Amino acid sequence: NDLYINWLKSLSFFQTNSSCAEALVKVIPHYHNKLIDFSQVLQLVFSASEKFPIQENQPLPEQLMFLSNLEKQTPFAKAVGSSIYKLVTGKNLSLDFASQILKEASILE
Amino acid sequence: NDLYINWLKSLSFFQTNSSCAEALVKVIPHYHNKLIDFSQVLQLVFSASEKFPIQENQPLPEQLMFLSNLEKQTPFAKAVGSSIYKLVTGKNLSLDFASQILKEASILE
Repeated sequence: NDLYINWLKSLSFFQTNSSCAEALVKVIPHYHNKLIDFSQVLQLVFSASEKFPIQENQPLPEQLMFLSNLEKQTPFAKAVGSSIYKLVTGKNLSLDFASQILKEASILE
Repeated sequence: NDLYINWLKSLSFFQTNSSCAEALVKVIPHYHNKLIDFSQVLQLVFSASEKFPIQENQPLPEQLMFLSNLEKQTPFAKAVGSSIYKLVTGKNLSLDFASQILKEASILE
């Protein structure tokens, strides 16, 4: 709620991409009005991102060990890991970087 | 009520998707037994939709612009818009098309 949002704002990935902030500021209202849900907030916020290590054609075994691990995460971490995985497949976001964002959120929760 | 059901059945999105029609059939009983409200009926029914335009990747601006417009809609139109936005973000349902569906429900109301 206000909780998952704070945790989101606590993320280092979030803090290094000012575009994500300008996004959360302009999206959080519709989340308060119950127009959209947290999953949507994350997709909309992380879609504005633009700065992160890139790795093309990342190996399948690593991808799968990241997903088996994400599959076992706690609520908040899972939603973030999954949203970020979108960036890994569609924008080549380095898998290790994703693994760190997940680790970090894994702790905040 | 036996008014929203009719408004729902009036939407082209509903008429062009027989799947939504079947859904409504299986879902409405729980609505009558009062386990779910109509906003829920809307979500469930639309989750069954299959036919619609898929605009992949819609710039954040367009999104926020559609949400603030949805924000000031009437009750039924707000409910219909919110359920459809789920598809927008989760299935890349065209924002234009979405706007259309929302206009039509805005009218019936």
